[PDB]
Amino acid sequence: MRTPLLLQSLKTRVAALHTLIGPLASQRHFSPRFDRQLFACRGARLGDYLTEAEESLTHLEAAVNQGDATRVAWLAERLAAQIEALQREAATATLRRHENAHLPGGRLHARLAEYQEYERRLLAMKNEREQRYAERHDPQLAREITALDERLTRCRTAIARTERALERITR
Repeated sequence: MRTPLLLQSLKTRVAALHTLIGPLASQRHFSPRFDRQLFACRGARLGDYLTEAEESLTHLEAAVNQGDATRVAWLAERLAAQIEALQREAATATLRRHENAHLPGGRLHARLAEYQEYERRLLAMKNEREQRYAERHDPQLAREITALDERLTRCRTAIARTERALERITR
């Protein structure tokens, strides 16, 4: 059995940099530490990095439907490491933003930390059902993981559009 040790440390330093380059790009701030050499996007907002993060979760899920248990476990270890880095750095960041900053940065912290927790359980239902039914190798289980994959994408997009309209008539 082979597990990534150096690649896991490289990935946590990137999600650690993302929270320090996070609430600053949604408003008018000066950030010189944007690493555009390893990224593909225009990048002057949290919106373009969230759209690349939603698309990277959906591409690794497609390989899960091929049936590699090593790519599932690698993503499971990357999911637990990102829980510690994003939920905790967003948790101390909401205390300087519970003051005057709370209206232009308060509901974004709910999308970053609280909505990554709801995406993790819909993903858990896809992972546990694929392990025990992998031993049977029939096409019926491939229709069931694919059906839960469509619900993770349909529930997150429809709820985000209704939350944007609620942010505009706040006052």
